[PDB]
Amino acid sequence: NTAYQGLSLSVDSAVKKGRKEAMERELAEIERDI
Amino acid sequence: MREVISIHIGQAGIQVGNACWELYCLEHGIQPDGQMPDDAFNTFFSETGAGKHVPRCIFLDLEPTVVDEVRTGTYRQLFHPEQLISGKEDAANNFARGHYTIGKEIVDLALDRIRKLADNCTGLQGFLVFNAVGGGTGSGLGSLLLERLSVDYGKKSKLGFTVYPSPQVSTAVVEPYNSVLSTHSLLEHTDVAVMLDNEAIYDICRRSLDIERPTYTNLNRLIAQVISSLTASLRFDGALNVDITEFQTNLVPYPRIHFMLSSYAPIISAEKAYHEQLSVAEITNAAFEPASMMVKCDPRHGKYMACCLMYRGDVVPKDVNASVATIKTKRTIQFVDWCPTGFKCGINYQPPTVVPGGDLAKVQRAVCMISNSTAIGEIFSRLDHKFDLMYAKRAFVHWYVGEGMEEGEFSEAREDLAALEKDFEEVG
Amino acid sequence: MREVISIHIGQAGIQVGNACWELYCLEHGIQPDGQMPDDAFNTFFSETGAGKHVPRCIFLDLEPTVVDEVRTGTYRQLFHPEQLISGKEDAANNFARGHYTIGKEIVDLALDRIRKLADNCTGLQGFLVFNAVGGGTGSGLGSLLLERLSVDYGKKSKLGFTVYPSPQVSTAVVEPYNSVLSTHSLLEHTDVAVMLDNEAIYDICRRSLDIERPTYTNLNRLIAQVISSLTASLRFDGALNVDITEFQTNLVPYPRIHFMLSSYAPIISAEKAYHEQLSVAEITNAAFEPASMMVKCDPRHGKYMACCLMYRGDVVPKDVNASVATIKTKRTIQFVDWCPTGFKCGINYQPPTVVPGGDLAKVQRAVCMISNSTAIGEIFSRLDHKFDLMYAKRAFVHWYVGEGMEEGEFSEAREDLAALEKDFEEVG
Amino acid sequence: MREIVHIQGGQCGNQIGAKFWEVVSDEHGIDPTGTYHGDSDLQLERINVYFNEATGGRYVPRAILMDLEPGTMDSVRSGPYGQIFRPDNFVFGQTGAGNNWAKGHYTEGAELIDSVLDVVRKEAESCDCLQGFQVCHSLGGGTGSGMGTLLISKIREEYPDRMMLTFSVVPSPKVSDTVVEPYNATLSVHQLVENADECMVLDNEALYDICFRTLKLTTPTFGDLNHLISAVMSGITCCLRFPGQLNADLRKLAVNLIPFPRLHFFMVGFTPLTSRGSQQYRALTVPELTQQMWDAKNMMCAADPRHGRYLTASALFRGRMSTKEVDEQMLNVQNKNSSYFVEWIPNNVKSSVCDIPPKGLKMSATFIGNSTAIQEMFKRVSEQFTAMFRRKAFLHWYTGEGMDEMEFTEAESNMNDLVSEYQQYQDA
Amino acid sequence: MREIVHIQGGQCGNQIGAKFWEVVSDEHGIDPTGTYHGDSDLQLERINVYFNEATGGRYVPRAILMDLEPGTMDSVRSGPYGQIFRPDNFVFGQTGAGNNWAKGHYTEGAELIDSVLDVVRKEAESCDCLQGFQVCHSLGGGTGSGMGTLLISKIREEYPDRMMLTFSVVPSPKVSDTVVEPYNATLSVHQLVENADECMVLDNEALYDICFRTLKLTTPTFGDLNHLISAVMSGITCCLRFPGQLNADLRKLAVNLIPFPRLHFFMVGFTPLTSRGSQQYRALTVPELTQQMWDAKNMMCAADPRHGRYLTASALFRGRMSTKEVDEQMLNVQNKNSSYFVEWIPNNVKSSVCDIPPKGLKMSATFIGNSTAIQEMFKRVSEQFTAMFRRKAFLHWYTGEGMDEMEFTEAESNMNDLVSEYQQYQDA
Ligand SMILES: CC(=O)O[C@H]1C(=O)[C@@]2(C)[C@H]([C@H](OC(=O)c3ccccc3)[C@]3(O)C[C@H](OC(=O)[C@H](O)[C@@H](NC(=O)c4ccccc4)c4ccccc4)C(C)=C1C3(C)C)[C@]1(OC(C)=O)CO[C@@H]1C[C@@H]2O
Ligand SMILES: CC(=O)O[C@H]1C(=O)[C@@]2(C)[C@H]([C@H](OC(=O)c3ccccc3)[C@]3(O)C[C@H](OC(=O)[C@H](O)[C@@H](NC(=O)c4ccccc4)c4ccccc4)C(C)=C1C3(C)C)[C@]1(OC(C)=O)CO[C@@H]1C[C@@H]2O
Ligand SMILES: Nc1nc2c(ncn2[C@@H]2O[C@H](COP(=O)(O)OP(=O)(O)OP(=O)(O)O)[C@@H](O)[C@H]2O)c(=O)[nH]1
Ligand SMILES: Nc1nc2c(ncn2[C@@H]2O[C@H](COP(=O)(O)OP(=O)(O)OP(=O)(O)O)[C@@H](O)[C@H]2O)c(=O)[nH]1
Ligand SMILES: Nc1nc2c(ncn2[C@@H]2O[C@H](COP(=O)(O)OP(=O)(O)O)[C@@H](O)[C@H]2O)c(=O)[nH]1
Ligand SMILES: Nc1nc2c(ncn2[C@@H]2O[C@H](COP(=O)(O)OP(=O)(O)O)[C@@H](O)[C@H]2O)c(=O)[nH]1
Ligand SMILES: [Mg+2]
Ligand SMILES: [Mg+2]
Repeated sequence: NTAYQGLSLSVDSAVKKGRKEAMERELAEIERDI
Repeated sequence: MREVISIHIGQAGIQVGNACWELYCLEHGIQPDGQMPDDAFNTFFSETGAGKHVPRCIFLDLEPTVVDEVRTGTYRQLFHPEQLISGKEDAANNFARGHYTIGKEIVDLALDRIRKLADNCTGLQGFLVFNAVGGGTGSGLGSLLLERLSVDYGKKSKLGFTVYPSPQVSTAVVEPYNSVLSTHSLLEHTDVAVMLDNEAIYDICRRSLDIERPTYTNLNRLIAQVISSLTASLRFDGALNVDITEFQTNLVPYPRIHFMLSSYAPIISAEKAYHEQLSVAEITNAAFEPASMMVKCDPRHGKYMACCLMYRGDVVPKDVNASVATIKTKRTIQFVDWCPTGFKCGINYQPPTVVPGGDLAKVQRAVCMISNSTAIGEIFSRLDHKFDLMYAKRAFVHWYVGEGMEEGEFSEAREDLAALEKDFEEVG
Repeated sequence: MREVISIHIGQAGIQVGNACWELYCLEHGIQPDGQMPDDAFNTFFSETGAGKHVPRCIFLDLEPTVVDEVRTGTYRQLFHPEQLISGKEDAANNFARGHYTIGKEIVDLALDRIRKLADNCTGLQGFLVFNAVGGGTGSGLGSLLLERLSVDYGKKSKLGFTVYPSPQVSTAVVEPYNSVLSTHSLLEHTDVAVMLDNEAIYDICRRSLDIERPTYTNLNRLIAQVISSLTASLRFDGALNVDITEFQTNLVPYPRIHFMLSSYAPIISAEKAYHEQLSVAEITNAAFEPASMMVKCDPRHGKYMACCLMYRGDVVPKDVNASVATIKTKRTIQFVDWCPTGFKCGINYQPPTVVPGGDLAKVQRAVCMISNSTAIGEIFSRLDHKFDLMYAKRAFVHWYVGEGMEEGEFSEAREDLAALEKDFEEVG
Repeated sequence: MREIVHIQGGQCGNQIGAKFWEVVSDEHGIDPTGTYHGDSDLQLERINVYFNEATGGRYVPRAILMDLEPGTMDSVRSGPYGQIFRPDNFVFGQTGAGNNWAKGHYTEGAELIDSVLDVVRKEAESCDCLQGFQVCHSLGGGTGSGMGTLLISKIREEYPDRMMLTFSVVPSPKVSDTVVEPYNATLSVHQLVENADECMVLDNEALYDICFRTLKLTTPTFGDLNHLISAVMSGITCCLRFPGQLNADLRKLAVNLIPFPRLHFFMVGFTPLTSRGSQQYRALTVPELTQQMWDAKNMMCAADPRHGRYLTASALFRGRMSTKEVDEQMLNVQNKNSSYFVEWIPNNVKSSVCDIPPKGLKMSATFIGNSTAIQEMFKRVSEQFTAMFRRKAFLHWYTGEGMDEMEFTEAESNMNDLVSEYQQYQDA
Repeated sequence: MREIVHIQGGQCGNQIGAKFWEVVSDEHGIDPTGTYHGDSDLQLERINVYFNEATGGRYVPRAILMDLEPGTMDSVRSGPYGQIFRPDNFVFGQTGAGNNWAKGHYTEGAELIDSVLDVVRKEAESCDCLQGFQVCHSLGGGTGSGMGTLLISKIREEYPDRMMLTFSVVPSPKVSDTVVEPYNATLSVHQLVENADECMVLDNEALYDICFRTLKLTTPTFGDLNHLISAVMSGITCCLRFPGQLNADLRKLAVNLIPFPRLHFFMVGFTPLTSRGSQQYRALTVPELTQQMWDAKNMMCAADPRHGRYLTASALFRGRMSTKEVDEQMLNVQNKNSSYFVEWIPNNVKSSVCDIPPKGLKMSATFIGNSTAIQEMFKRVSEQFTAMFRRKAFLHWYTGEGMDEMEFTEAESNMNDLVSEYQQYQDA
């Protein structure tokens, strides 16, 4: 979560979009786990 | 977000381009195979779908020999072959050949790459041209581009690092012609124009670096260091960050006066660095020394309309406030009346890197300076004199009128070099 | 359900068909021996009583020398020999021999094969002709065949991928004659008719993939790729599925105007894929580039009466929603007043599949563009010119009047092109 | 009692309906097997409104799925929540729609209505007290518009006293995913004014911004667009399902919103809405939900509320709260922006409230407003229609199905008479 | 009650606020998580002045961070207390500021204002009793000067009754870290006078002195100077946050310090300031803190109070003490140097006091002063403005954004009128 809120502020590149969506999926996974 | 497009025209432009694009891929850990083992490189690269980092540059030439060197050099895995542009014949030190005849068939190609290289950016700071005035491609073609650029964007900023025909040392014989013809058609298009020369950096290699074997690779190394310093504020943190927009507005008072000088310090080998502590004052003192300049122009015959100092490494801003104060107090340094101000200082926490097998040393401090001094009108007078000294005899003219030119542009470009020159004294 | 009957007349027709029926059996995993180790192939196959998958196509020709190659090539286990129709003698580049003398005796045979093939398909989307205008078979026979089709179906849709006699590169001397005669007949019969050309595809292999030895086997792989991206929604899922009925109501404003250009992107080799990212904005830009067309027409000489896009691979519909907006901002591209609408889009989650030994590389995105633009009335106008340039001499006419034709057809074929050329102006 | 039968026309309506039946299946906590696995009884007291009982304690939705080209109906059956539909609740035909409103409403519509009516009757007779219908259109395509309106006029003359909703997805004013889109718009509206009671309008564009700015979504797939529509569609019937200190039947929403029988085009929005970052900081109070709902962005149809005045409006809360705040919030908003409403209506909002929140949230809302803003949308379409109908483009398709031209003129006269109504009660 | 909303414009404003929101955050004992972890209920009573309640018992600062070129806002977010800011409380534009006050206030300002106003109003209503505004400017740069004043004008016309503070950092009289400094200095001054109520002026030079001599710092970095500004900014509102036997709202500071609606430029200083060594010798007594606060060194403005005349003054003490001491001290000094004070005000000081000390200390103080000596600041700026305007240097930039020359003339006159005011009441 702290990485996801530190990575933010103007996702501009394709790699940025991909990494942020990866963070979204990781978050969903761990929310299902806990 | 903060991305620049670097162009390298002529032979010299793509020569230093080899150094700069060696420094950068070294400074950011980029391997020659595209890939590295956030925004730290976005200014100079474009990460692909996965892994590779492609440099956002453009190598242009008409001589096939040199662009074919980077095609076989170790850095062929970096540049997309859409970037490397060549041509069957060359310009051969004729302006018309680069400008009128040969240029027009390939500009539609180069511009087709920029439209394919600009749309990749959402925040485009400004173009970054590397010229070499005195030849056919550099002067002739490069001028033909900026016109195609300014009609396209205009609102964008055009910056240029053009080496200049030295007064004494001259490898060409006809360069006064195309140089003068270059200056005319670039002026109303370029927004700012830096200038440098080999002979000065030759001395710079002699006095400080103390090398008796200066080849083109060394000079190209120094230009890599200077530009690596300028862009640090675009690609690194640090106190008093600077961007191109801020840079150009507080440095160009009038639309015409934009021709500027440069300097770098420290310029020291491995040994004397060990016998040195590199106080911020010493570095900013040498930076204003007229000998440490990269042009054979004497600023002590004019007044600094403005200055811009970019430091590097370990600096604290009071020392800058302290050192610049010590300089504004001296007497050899002159200024024009209407600007009691005139300094734009910047710092970066990122030290300067050194290239393995290179010539400089590992230092924790570094300073570069760019001044717009009206004393620059002097070297513009020598070339004002060589033109008429030869245009009277009409020597070499048959080439130009034989390649789709006329006598008019000889006259046309002539007056603007007088119209510019009188303007360099109206500011007094 | 959703199946298509793919015909191949002439030599080029069955040449390209040797590539389409290559990509398909690879796209769906069908081995060369009829069987793989639903609705994913039924559109292009018909599972037999056990195991084999026969391709629902017809290879028709009068020259025995090329159909007998498939009869012996690695692709004989796929085709039931009753499909591959042949003939003792050919048309020999005469429209009359293809339409009046020889073709009249084998249509009733092929008409039975279609009848034996249309019945197996429950929901017939439409036919898919592969004509090659410029020969005797493709022109004389194909034209004769479509008459026999519209009198049976009429309401059913007849497509067409007809190569066209190129302006500059031409490998025949009378193809201005037959081409005119074919259009005068197909026009009132077909309802949509794609056009494409060789030299426009020769350049694409030179400009983009940079192969200095293009061969008819290279062009055929590109025509193969065009169709796969077209028929994806017919056999795959994904947003905005597009069907042939849904493909033509919104693309042929007037009954006469149905000739349309084509395009495709990205078209690059393996290496130029590793220095790229290929955003949805890149592909939609190159797609609209007049250089990426496969016809030698200048779209910037007219406007777009309508357009269409069939994306492929991983796409989200907002960038298409956004990138099409960006194109609707530029001024180079025009649109007629009465069409403020005009972008029928389409997505498929199935990427484009690469054929081994092929020249293209693997990608996750692809865009096939199809546009009915009024600029095409120029390549229409060339053939308007060469025909009268020769018919003034009555050259080669003795063949045509000797083979069951007369001068009446030439005059009546002439007027229709004129009447169709005013039509492309009545839209302005 | 109060049961509601659900209809899903077109492809999109079939696709957004997949989510709507996936959300409410989770709200009431039933499994993809159709078996209940919730915990409370509130999941069961009013389950009979959306479902029909089955043997073995299974629940199947009282849904209808009508669409030509049965390809897409296999997708929803393949998805996670396809196994809950009675396979008898599937009407389809092989032939595609072709975006031709005529064949969707004249030829092929006439061939399935006799079947669909046999299915809607079969579960309209499965309700102890059927409240009303609700459909999911797509005013662009041929199925949703063509078949949808044809089905509607059939129901209205058979269940006059009941109420017919319509969750139509309108075309876009800027982007155009079909070409004949204005024709399908105007020809459908000419059926909705006389044969509907509440007709919400919703667009993809405003739904892209809502997904981009607020949710900070990178790539909104159609699932997410359909996801939001699912949320709103559930929000309307919280009172019919769950308890509430102030309940709101649909029949009372219509009478609280439609002063004149023709002004039944609404405008909707959902609240709360936030990303994963801001969710960590935003606090859930009635103030937040009422300022975000009254905002001009959340209006999922592409219209500016400011260019009109809300004739009436409505708000539906759900979650434990204090009913006083919701009483005064809409009292303040009605008092601050007294220009955004009319005078002949003293209090022009209704404040419903439910007692049970959504699944994972704790508070929520839903906004509905019969604002005079929507008149812009119909203004736009009535231009594109009168543009091409002035040139009779594409009109040969529609005259191919026995249609005439008066039918267009009457349909156009119907929209102008409608947009004139939104101006009378818009006194600037 | 007494909630305070905070703004941070420009780079420096985005930077000093990082400290101001770091010092305060520890005073009230909250962690960078936003969760409170102090000890006393006193931190919780008046916590609502600088923060907002968040889910899970978290507190986020009621701050707004506006700056073009979002590169800097990444730093603070990566800072130790960057996780507390609401990411929707960040507004930025990719284009650089350019420090052309016009584009900062005419073109690029206009693009973001509508967004900013949506953010201020979003949290203006989050206050039960909004006390006032406060900003963090930078007159040299174009972000704070351009946008901030542009925002200020927008705030005032929608919040006329509330009070606008300003912690603007003033350009230096000796050093100029930029060149166009006096231009944007004046054009901001021409906007502050009419749309501000209390405007402190602080300068890095005196900040360097206070850091150099008194605190005996070896290397004042930007954090330390910002660490100082954080302290004063925290001392101002100690009454609004903590108990006090003589509390002091801001509005009572206003009336007690500006006699005329135009003499509203103040001068500040903090106390005690001791290095580590002297701290073990010095003793904390009320006499100590008042002579130090009254010295002409602690004045962070680059002006000498001995050259002007204190119209009014004020002091804020924090720490348990005896209120008689502070009563007689200000009476002593008011007697002794009775030449530095005015006559027509009998008593020109306000001695407030707080019951709660700083975090680690036990006593402290803070001085505010409205002396006419500050008119020396604006006279220095005038000579720099008129000199370059006498030559129209750097001016094409400003006219390059639709500006004219009148705005330069008026802004000059208004400051000229202002310095004249500070002379009348300065009767020497
Ligand atoms: C821990 C937590 O609070 O996580 C939330 C969450 O953070 C947010 C961001 C959720 C989340 O939603 C999204 O991220 C989202 C993405 C695209 C499109 C729509 C939503 C959430 O998925 C949505 C989900 O909400 C629900 O489950 C609702 O009850 C909602 N459910 C569904 O729509 C649904 C249906 C089938 C399968 C899964 C979800 C609902 C709405 C109307 C009527 C009935 C139910 C929850 C609580 C969350 C997550 C998981 C992050 C939000 O969505 C809803 C509708 O609640 C997005 O805006 C809200 C605000 C929520 O705070
Ligand atoms: C053991 C002890 O007493 O050490 C002191 C200390 O010796 C001195 C030197 C402190 C110290 O301050 C500095 O070192 C300093 C450095 C650069 C610029 C300014 C200060 C101290 O850091 C500062 C710190 O002061 C505070 O905690 C204040 O409450 C202050 N807090 C902060 O500045 C702060 C903010 C975030 C994180 C940590 C500290 C404050 C100021 C204004 C409004 C509210 C709070 C304290 C008492 C001390 C140390 C640690 C040495 C001094 O500062 C303050 C603000 O008290 C500097 O001169 C004073 C006098 C103190 O005696
Ligand atoms: N500092 C530096 N100068 C170089 C270098 N290489 C070439 N130059 C200078 O470039 C000048 C010649 O410029 P050219 O590139 O040959 O001229 P042109 O415009 O390209 O026209 P053509 O020669 O016909 O291609 C000479 O004065 C060189 O000294 C280099 O590597 N470093
Ligand atoms: N794109 C493409 N064009 C081809 C190919 N082969 C032939 N063509 C062109 O098709 C035209 C002639 O095709 P044919 O099928 O041989 O002519 P025909 O219709 O059979 O008439 P006859 O030769 O008299 O039997 C010429 O323009 C060829 O250049 C191919 O493989 N690919
Ligand atoms: N929210 C959403 N809208 C869609 C989706 N698919 C299509 N739409 C829109 O619905 C319209 C197409 O209607 P469609 O049902 O496919 O044609 P029809 O079968 O003749 O009714 C177009 O405007 C599409 O953009 C989807 O999956 N989700
Ligand atoms: N106390 C303090 N002053 C700073 C700091 N950084 C910059 N300043 C001043 O801020 C001025 C530049 O203004 P800036 O905001 O960067 O340009 P703008 O974006 O156009 O407004 C310079 O004159 C600096 O002296 C800092 O970190 N601390
Ligand atoms: Mg050269
Ligand atoms: Mg042939």
